[PDB]
Amino acid sequence: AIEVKLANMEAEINTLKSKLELTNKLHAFSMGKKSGKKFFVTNHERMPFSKVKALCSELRGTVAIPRNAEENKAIQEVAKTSAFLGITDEVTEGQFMYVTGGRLTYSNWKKDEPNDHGSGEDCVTIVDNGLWNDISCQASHTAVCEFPA
Amino acid sequence: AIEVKLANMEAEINTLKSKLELTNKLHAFSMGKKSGKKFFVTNHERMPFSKVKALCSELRGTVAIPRNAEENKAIQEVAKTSAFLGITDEVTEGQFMYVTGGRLTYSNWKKDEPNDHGSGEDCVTIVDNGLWNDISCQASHTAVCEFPA
Amino acid sequence: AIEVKLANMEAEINTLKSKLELTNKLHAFSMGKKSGKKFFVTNHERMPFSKVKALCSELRGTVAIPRNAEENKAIQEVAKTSAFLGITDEVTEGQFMYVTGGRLTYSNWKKDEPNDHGSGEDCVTIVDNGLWNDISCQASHTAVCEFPA
Ligand SMILES: CO[C@H]1O[C@H](CO)[C@@H](O)[C@H](O)[C@@H]1O
Ligand SMILES: CO[C@H]1O[C@H](CO)[C@@H](O)[C@H](O)[C@@H]1O
Ligand SMILES: CO[C@H]1O[C@H](CO)[C@@H](O)[C@H](O)[C@@H]1O
Ligand SMILES: [Ca+2]
Ligand SMILES: [Ca+2]
Ligand SMILES: [Ca+2]
Ligand SMILES: [Ca+2]
Ligand SMILES: [Ca+2]
Ligand SMILES: [Ca+2]
Ligand SMILES: [Ca+2]
Ligand SMILES: [Ca+2]
Ligand SMILES: [Ca+2]
Ligand SMILES: [Ca+2]
Ligand SMILES: [Cl-]
Ligand SMILES: [Cl-]
Ligand SMILES: [Cl-]
Repeated sequence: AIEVKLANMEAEINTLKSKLELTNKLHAFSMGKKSGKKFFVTNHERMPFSKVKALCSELRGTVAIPRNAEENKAIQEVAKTSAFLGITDEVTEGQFMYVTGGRLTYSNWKKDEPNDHGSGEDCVTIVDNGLWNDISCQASHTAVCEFPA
Repeated sequence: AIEVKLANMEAEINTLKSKLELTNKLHAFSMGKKSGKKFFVTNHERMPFSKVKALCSELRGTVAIPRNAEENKAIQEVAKTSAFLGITDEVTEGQFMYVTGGRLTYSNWKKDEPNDHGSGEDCVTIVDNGLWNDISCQASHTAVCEFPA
Repeated sequence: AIEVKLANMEAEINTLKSKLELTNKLHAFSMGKKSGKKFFVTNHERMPFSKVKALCSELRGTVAIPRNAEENKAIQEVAKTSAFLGITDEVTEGQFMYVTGGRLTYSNWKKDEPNDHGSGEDCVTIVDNGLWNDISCQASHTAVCEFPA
């Protein structure tokens, strides 16, 4: 019994792992995930940057980061409104970095942005035009998470 | 060996349980669930109240119940059309109670409602503009389920 | 006690099987599955027929097949654009068969179709008004999968 039941449960476990992978694939498909493309998702809720980060972290994803013009448009279409991007200059003013680490490679700043306006702006939002504007991390904008291709 | 294999499998099971909970979270998020708010969802199918209760129960949820104006609006946006709410006055006429227990607190009745029209109306539907109208439990309306915050 | 841990493991696994089944039911419900009806899903991606077949098969479904007018309307709403159906006359020119086996019965051909136009057309797309047109399997149309009732 013992060894047999143990061997059976290993098979039951592997079977459940396969089924759950399948469920995840179907869910990504249903949410618009395109072959070989990373995918962005939103619950359409607007909140402070720190809350977006914590929320995407729970889902094992990251705050949406467009690495090129295609991903930038993709994020725009998903959000439908202003949304925080996974980019800030919180560590060194004027120097924007990805929350996943590293200096910017692609950017689509609105004219004369980023400007750290008034009391200060260390976060970034993609606006209803695809362009970027640095804004207060305390302001509430749409939460858009990103998952791997 | 045996004790080690069993321990390693108990660890795989724990990881799998966490992954499934993550799948449930991502799904709810993708379907619009707001932080600290109940999750309302519909398949857009109209059916009698008895069936809506059976369906939500099978999904381990319950028929949608608006506890306040905010939830009422959230349910309205999800339903899109007339939908049953988890409220009835089957016990004492005029005394509406939640299907999960307790007396009705918040309400958003339409002018001249509830009227227990004709042979009687002991169920409730959220209709145009989010107002409420009591209706026969045998009539078919949209099935909207709620899941905890 | 080895046997006590094994019995708990069995209970943990069964609880997980039940919870995954509920997650799948809730997802299908959230995607619009009507009671006792098969349901359709699309990621809105356009690709050649062989890829759509591969994708749906990997998700344990099949390329969508309208068996009647209701299902045809349901597929049309989901697709929003031209989409391949699980119907072809690849095996014997002129005789359309379901990819899962059997001769085509219900059909919704546009006037003057199917016509195996030019070098040939062995696949089928649901297009404008939900009518059908036979087209080259190499063309790229929206991927729509169907899952059992
Ligand atoms: C007044 O502040 C706002 O407008 C300026 C430009 O006018 C932006 O730079 C800033 O981030 C705010 O959105
Ligand atoms: C005729 O019955 C219907 O219309 C009245 C108001 O006109 C409602 O109160 C009732 O529930 C039914 O919807
Ligand atoms: C030119 O070919 C296109 O148009 C004809 C009818 O005009 C269809 O039958 C065919 O599949 C193509 O869509
Ligand atoms: Ca600063
Ligand atoms: Ca700054
Ligand atoms: Ca700015
Ligand atoms: Ca009554
Ligand atoms: Ca009544
Ligand atoms: Ca009434
Ligand atoms: Ca042929
Ligand atoms: Ca011809
Ligand atoms: Ca043909
Ligand atoms: Ca044709
Ligand atoms: Cl800031
Ligand atoms: Cl009634
Ligand atoms: Cl062909």
